[PDB]
Amino acid sequence: EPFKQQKVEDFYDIGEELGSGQFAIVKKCREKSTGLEYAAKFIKKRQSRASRRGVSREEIEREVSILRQVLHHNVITLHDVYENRTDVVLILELVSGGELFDFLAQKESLSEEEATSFIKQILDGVNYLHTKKIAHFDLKPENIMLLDKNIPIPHIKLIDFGLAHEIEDGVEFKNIFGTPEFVAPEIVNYEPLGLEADMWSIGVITYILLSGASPFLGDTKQETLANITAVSYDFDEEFFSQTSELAKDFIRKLLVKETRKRLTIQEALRHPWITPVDNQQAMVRRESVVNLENFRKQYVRRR
Amino acid sequence: EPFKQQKVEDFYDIGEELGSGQFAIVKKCREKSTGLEYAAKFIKKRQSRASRRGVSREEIEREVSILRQVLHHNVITLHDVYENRTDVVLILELVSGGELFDFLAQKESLSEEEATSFIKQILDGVNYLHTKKIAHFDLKPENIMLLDKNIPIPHIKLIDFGLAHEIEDGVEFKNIFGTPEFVAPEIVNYEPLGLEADMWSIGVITYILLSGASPFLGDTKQETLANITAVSYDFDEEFFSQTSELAKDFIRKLLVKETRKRLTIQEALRHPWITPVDNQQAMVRRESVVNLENFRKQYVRRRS
Repeated sequence: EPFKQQKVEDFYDIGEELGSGQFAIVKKCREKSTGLEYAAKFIKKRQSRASRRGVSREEIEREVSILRQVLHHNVITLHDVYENRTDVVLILELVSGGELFDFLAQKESLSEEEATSFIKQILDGVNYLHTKKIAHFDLKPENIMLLDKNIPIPHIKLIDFGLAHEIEDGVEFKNIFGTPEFVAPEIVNYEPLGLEADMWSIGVITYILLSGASPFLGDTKQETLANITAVSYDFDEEFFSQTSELAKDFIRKLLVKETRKRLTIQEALRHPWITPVDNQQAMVRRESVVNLENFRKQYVRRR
Repeated sequence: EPFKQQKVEDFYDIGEELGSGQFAIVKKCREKSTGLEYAAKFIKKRQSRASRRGVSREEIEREVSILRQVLHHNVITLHDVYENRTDVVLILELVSGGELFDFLAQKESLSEEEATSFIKQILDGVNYLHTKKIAHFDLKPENIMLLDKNIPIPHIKLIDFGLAHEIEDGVEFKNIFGTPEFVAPEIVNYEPLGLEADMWSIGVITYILLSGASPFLGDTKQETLANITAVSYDFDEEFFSQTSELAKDFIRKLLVKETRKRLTIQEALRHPWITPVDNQQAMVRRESVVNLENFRKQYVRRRS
């Protein structure tokens, strides 16, 4: 249901480089007819199967197909799609506010109430996807972006659907991918996959946001994978001394091997840490603080 | 048992770039004291754990540790190891004859006998490693190099020990890594690992050498992995019509899920396709022919 076969330079003014990854190169641009600004993600095509360099026809078509389905305020949106010999270039919504974790590291101070405000935006985006039977499959702090950095409470935008995949019911889908720090046990063990995996990733992102520490990350990839498979973590009191039991329960109910016993997105929204029932839960959440001292320490180390 | 802490440029004249990967950049260089030529692999260090960019202290130390054990004509050899704020640089034997598969694609013609000549060199290298309880863990056509391209029968050198690991006996090793096209089922399934894995790789490498095709490679990674785990392949007669049964038996005994029932390096070397026992096995091997037609076709598609 296809791609524009024109030259993207005819219709857009490409300029500054925004941030290249391993397979794509993102650049700011400007539609000519309107003057509006977008991002332009130049994905590099593959050549024949098993060129290490590039991305396959099938997997670009998949990402573009999912992007078209996806209309939500907490999820990036696709404007147009061109292609040529070398690249397929996507004209995406310009999200120029930086990472979430970046903005949070700037923070003078940050309570668990303020923290859940950002978590909730994420849960809303992920709820929209999961309602449309889509699994992002690459939930991590790099892919959690801000539209405008200079707002009191900025607007989260989930990005990068390179690993996303529609889930059907009778159909199985097994594959190994992602960043080891943030993958569920079913990825590592090459077990059937679904929407559940995103809920694991959320439990991890939460853990790092509050404490600055990461639950399963070892010295080496080897260890990391052994930790995930064994579900070996703990709330080390050095970082989690100012963290609520509500917050810890949320994380603990997400970081669960059995996919069926793990929280759904609908259950995570209804969890009391995200949606307090009484006043005393609301106040515990207001008086609990994110560990920004240790969160800055670890976020600096990622550069 | 450490790294030189001096500036590598003081002692070596670095020059032309030779072939950067993702974590390392390799450059031709020249020892100043001797005038001799080496390859200098500049490995980029990590910063703190999970920087996607870099290589960890522990994993550089392991590569260097395995490199210092490794003395064989069919295996690259480590000369020196400097380091600095940014990189650990290894001074490795210069291997400048290109990949094996590249040389073979230049071939006028190539019989199974001539092919096993190169396969033997590979098995000899691998045997040496496996005798020293080392697993390469990254056997593939890119890491099978030639020393001098312009010789009738060139000299194979296994390279890149970035994934290599010493296998003990009681000790278990489980990890996920490598190139999907060439990993054994135990990698994919996160099952305990050892020397066997390399042998599966050799089976895949042989398969491609002979036919130009690849046994498990699918359209997407998803399919490739399913194919490995299911051990789903076949000898499509379009590519294997001029391939001997001996050749097909060797491959078939290596591409086996069960690690115990798979061929060991010693069993591979003794296999009749490698080591005939009568004259008629020898003749079948001379008269059977590598499919350079299809081999070139695919090897071209892997380019730039």
